[PDB]
Amino acid sequence: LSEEDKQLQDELEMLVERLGEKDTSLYRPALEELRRQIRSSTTSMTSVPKPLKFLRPHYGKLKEIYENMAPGENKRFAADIISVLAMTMSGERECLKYRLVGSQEELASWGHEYVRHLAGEVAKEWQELDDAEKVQREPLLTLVKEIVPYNMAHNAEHEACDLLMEIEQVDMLEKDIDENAYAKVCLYLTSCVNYVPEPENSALLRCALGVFRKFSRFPEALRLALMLNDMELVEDIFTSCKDVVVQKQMAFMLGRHGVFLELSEDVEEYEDLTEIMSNVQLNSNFLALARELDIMEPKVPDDIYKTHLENSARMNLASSFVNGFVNAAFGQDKLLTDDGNKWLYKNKDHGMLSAAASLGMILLWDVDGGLTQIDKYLYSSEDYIKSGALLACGIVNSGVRNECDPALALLSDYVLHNSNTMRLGSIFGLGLAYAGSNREDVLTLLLPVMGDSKSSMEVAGVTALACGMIAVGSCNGDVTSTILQTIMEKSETELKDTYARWLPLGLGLNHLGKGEAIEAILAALEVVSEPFRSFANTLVDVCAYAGSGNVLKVQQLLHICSEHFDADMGAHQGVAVLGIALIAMGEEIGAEMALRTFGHLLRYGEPTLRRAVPLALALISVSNPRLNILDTLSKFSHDADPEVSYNSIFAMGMVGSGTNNARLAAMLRQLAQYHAKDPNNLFMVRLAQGLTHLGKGTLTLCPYHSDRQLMSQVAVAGLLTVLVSFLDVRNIILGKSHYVLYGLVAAMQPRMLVTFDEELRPLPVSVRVGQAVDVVGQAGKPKTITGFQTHTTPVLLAHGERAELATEEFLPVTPILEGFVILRKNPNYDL
Amino acid sequence: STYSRQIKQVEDDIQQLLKKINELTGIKESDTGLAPPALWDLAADKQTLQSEQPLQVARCTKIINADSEDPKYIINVKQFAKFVVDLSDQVAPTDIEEGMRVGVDRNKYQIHIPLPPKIDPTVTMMQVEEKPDVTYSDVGGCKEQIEKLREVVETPLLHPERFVNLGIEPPKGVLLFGPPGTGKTLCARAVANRTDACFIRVIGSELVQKYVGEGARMVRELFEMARTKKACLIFFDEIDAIGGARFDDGAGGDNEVQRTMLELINQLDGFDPRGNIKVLMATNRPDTLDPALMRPGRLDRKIEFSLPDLEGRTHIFKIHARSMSVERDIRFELLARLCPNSTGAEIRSVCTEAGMFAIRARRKIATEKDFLEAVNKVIKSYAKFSATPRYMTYN
Ligand SMILES: Nc1ncnc2c1ncn2[C@@H]1O[C@H](COP(=O)(O)OP(=O)(O)OP(=O)(O)O)[C@@H](O)[C@H]1O
Ligand SMILES: [Mg+2]
Repeated sequence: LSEEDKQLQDELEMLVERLGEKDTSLYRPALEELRRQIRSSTTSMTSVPKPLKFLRPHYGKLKEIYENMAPGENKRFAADIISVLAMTMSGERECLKYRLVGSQEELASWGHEYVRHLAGEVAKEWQELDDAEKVQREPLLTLVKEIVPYNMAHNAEHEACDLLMEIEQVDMLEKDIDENAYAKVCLYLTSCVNYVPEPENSALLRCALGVFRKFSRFPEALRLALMLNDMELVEDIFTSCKDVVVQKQMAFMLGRHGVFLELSEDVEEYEDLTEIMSNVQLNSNFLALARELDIMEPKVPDDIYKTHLENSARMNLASSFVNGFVNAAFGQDKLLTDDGNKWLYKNKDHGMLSAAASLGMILLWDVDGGLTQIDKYLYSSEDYIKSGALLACGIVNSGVRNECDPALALLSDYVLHNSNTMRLGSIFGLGLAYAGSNREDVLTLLLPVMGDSKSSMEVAGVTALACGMIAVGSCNGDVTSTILQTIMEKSETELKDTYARWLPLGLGLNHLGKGEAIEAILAALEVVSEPFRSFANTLVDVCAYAGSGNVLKVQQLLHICSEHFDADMGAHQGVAVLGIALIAMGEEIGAEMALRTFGHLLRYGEPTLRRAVPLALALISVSNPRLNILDTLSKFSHDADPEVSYNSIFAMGMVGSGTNNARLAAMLRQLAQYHAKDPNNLFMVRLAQGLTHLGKGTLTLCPYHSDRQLMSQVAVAGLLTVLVSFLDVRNIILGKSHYVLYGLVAAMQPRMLVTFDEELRPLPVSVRVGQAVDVVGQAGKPKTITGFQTHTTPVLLAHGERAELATEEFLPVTPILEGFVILRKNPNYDL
Repeated sequence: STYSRQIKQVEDDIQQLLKKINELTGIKESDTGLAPPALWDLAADKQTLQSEQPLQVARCTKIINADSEDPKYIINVKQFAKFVVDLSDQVAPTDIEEGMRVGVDRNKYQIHIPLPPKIDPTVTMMQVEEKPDVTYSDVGGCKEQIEKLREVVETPLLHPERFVNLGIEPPKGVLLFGPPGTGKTLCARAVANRTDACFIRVIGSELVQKYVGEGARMVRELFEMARTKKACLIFFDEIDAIGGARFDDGAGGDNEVQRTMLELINQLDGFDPRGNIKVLMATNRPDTLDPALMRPGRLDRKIEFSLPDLEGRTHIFKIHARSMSVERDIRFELLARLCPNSTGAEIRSVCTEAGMFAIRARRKIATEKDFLEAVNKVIKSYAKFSATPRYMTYN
């Protein structure tokens, strides 16, 4: 027993004796010392007064002192000691109570560990307090107006967000946000938006939006606005800024997301602002990029196939995709521009449909020049070539929104053309040409096509697909009425056709990411017959929660996969598997947690359930050639089930889409040898080889940009169109309808880092490119990249690779160094 | 600390859930080489154990009366016995040739399947399966060296059409020689990274074997397995281990290793055509190589990796200081001038030590003084151990 410890043990009696005297003259010196006695051990975080822990039973002698008389100074310091004794035990409605009723001095005077327990209490009791207890939060609010300023002072900022998120009072944070912690507070709660549910989903973003708006951080304010798909807030964010240099950067970000803004002519620099966001200069910027990467040389599919190292209508049609994919959006090809007639006519039947349309894909984003080349095939007498050239115009204008509209003009005259093939090349052309536009002009011109008597189910599906791309995530009322109308007007036998599966996607596309706005729509799907209703109900519900990660919805999806049927009744099971990927593609934690569940569907599953899980892997990790999925797919390329073999190989290509992975190409080359005598499997192998060398490695199909935080409506539409068509790979992809593989044209974007001057001209500087590192939590300045290297700016960024400027010569307009970035001279630099 | 109690509660549940998941799925053993149950096709395995009989590996020795309708095959079943057997009815008579390994059943020993030629497991491991992370952009000052290297070892395989039309037979051999640290293996690592054909890395010391004639055997099986590919690349790093010149010192000095070199010479240019193999040898002691090995048709191109010139040294400095946190005005041309005759290996170390001094001073940016001290420590202080002066006489 230490004498100093015994000295405090004496205060358990003699100081209480001083507080036991009737006169108040001895009350204050003992209590004031007792109040300071706590601070004596509070100066050390580990040191606590153990004799004080023996004073807990002594509160009975002090019970009347802090309760039975005036609260001036007798109860003031008497209760606070009990509060100090209250973090030692459970502290249910006690630690706060002596704090609430006792002294109302500065909170931090009692210790950082005390308030941390005190802060943990105020949230715990907040949930317990009901509506009738609103009179009980008067001192409760005062603490949080002082707890939050205390937390930011000692770099314990992340605890501050934890306080007012629990009490659902995130609003008051912005008033006390300082310049030294605005990024740290935003970076933390924005990372919580991937898991917290509605209504705290939007609300947490709104508070982060307010902080950025308050601190004039416009580029990162606009990023938050798009994530909330607030059409109104986008205009307010855009026009609030006065720095015109700052504003053109948004149009680059806004154009990359595919959302159009109709600015007023009164806005200064109106022209270039529209030009930048309309991606009209994307072709020149893309072409100038690859000129710096000296890959302008066209590539033959043989250079991709590498058959010289290897120890038909399908072959010619397969190589048409491999041709176009490799030099997509490049404008030059050694195989189609140079006497294309022999190659194009070397294909047969619907092979010429895709072969002709492949010419529009090598002119992707080349709206002006690309239209100059398809016209030669636009006058072809053969039914397929013109219609293939029709869809080629839509591919050419896909992803580019120019002011005056060519694509509608060249294809409007053919949406009611008597031959279905001529029609077929029209709607899919318009769908790609105006994906993510919500333009009523094209929609109203396209809407009666689905209701036509001459329109077959093949034409009926593409109209829903196309109209879905134009009105993706818009919840357009007009398209919902007609898509529902068509769905129930079709027969029981008519819905048996797998092309009928596309009508729900058009309805599902319209509500992409909208959430709970489907209960009215889902009620309408009740009236339609089975098993199409179960498929339609599952699909549209999935597209509703795309990129949301709502586990409750995924809980329903796994239950649909749980009950197996001894095909026809289990067609909907494939969509549920694709649903898990489409829902969990939001955050990394959910996506990787979904990979293991995909393996179990890949183990306990039935054929129709197991045929779609390769597609889920492609959607969940497109353009992300991670080894875990590739090895999972590699084992299952040579599977007994033909569709699983077909789907897995295609998934490998889409997983490595545009990555130009040397390891993946070696696997695909080996798969070509294994599947040489299987034309169907080899067609999938050939299809994958074209995708992995997409755009000569300068393009990506990943729907996410802005540090994998922004969801692109058009890209998911392009992907969903392809993978939902792959649920019947025998009849659609391998059949006569392989033009649906041109849906991913809507998902083609360049993995770009081009830094521009304030006058939009190229500005090559040294940058650091490496794998991104989470910067949540740890204070100070933690590095956000690991295993990084230094390149000049016009470099292709792989999935998950962040970029930081190596030097400080230029201050980026936006922290996110992706796509086109405007650089400004740093005034402190070269002081 | 407020969530500490709840975090451990959910962390333990996850661990309990993880263990419970492993109870149903099954993640165990892994010491008898058992695969995870997701890949277990038990129904098929039972069928394979009955439908697919095991086959014993045998070598055909002679075919008796091949012209007639009763062709009889003499097989050598390793250490078991020799049998005169007939061919199975599910394989063609023309598919079995004398001297080729075959698979025979255990009952009547009839040949059931032809088999690939036997290759030493060590020789099989010599082919590169994961390419290096080095490109030609990481080699500086070797512009002429690389173009000569590429147009023999890369261009013919990439674009063979440009040589057949003109009736051109491109060289099938390149010798890289120079002092240590000059980039001989660095260029070969760039070749393997870029190549699309099979790449086989063979270190000369790997060809030295305990027994007589074993080293020449591995050279035979090496070229046998290289010929099983449409186009192949063999890299002979440090060929001076086995490529030494022949001599007679009375005793049998280096007689065994000379035979390995004689076998390598025979496969490169002998009675038989070599094939589509394009060999590539690197040595820092080319003066020790046999004249027969250093002859065109075996080593057609002799690419010298001399120490870089001022432009080359400045280029290597740029390559190695690319990812560094260097200052503004690092006079890399001046640093290249401070090490007149220095290999690229020294330049890389100068870059490493230059940033190593900055780490020493708790500084995040390497200054020009740090490089000046690094040059003194590497080029000057470590000039006692420099391999350059002794090895330029050899090259
Ligand atoms: N031309 C060069 N450009 C850039 N770095 C170089 C160059 N030459 C050498 N280096 C660097 O120096 C190192 C020396 O290793 P390297 O394999 O090139 O040596 P070497 O010439 O094969 O030597 P040795 O004869 O001892 O086998 C390389 O790993 C590389 O990092
Ligand atoms: Mg070496």
